[PDB]
Amino acid sequence: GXFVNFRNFRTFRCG
Amino acid sequence: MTEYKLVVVGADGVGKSALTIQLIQNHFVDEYDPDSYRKQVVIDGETSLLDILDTAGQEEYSAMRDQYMRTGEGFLLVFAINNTKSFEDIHHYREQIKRVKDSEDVPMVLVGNKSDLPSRTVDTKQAQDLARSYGIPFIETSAKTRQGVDDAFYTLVREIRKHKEK
Ligand SMILES: Nc1nc2c(ncn2[C@@H]2O[C@H](COP(=O)(O)OP(=O)(O)NP(=O)(O)O)[C@@H](O)[C@H]2O)c(=O)[nH]1
Ligand SMILES: [Mg+2]
Repeated sequence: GXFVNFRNFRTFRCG
Repeated sequence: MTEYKLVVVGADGVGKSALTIQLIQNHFVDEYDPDSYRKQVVIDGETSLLDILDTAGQEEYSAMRDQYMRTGEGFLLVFAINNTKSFEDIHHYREQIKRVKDSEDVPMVLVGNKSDLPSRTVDTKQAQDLARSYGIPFIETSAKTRQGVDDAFYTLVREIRKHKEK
């Protein structure tokens, strides 16, 4: 997985 | 001159940078090379500046880049037609655009990139169905051959014009 915040499109891994 | 702030988003490796660099610099990056780009063009008789923000999932913190995102006027939602995961992930990007923009109605175009590749796994009908559910256009592109590239960005400009006076 998803996005780390609500400001940009930086992602995080759910795996 | 009318300026259009366009933001290119989508999952890792779908060709966000390649589409932007093809449009603006007329160059195809076959390297995998993990910015902002501008070009003056005439679109439907209007002298237009395309101001493109090329986003990624790993980027260094930048308050100004966050400001760029929030002021984006239209978004290209990019998946690759040989990347089923990137297509599945479009819904996350669409929801995130609405969060970044604090708005339910943001100009968007769904772009299926890498149309030159024969190892297609996302059917045009699947992508058309998704775009129809969102009420947005769907365009297939190849950053490699340039097929559809101008059309995708110009269609987004036309979606912005349908949404607001420019
Ligand atoms: N055949 C083909 N390859 C493409 C196309 N667009 C991009 N690629 C290739 O796909 C890879 C990733 O492209 P790139 O533009 O870096 O994608 P990105 O979405 O910006 N990646 P990131 O999320 O890391 O920023 C590169 O090897 C590039 O050459 C296309 O239309 N056709
Ligand atoms: Mg990139």
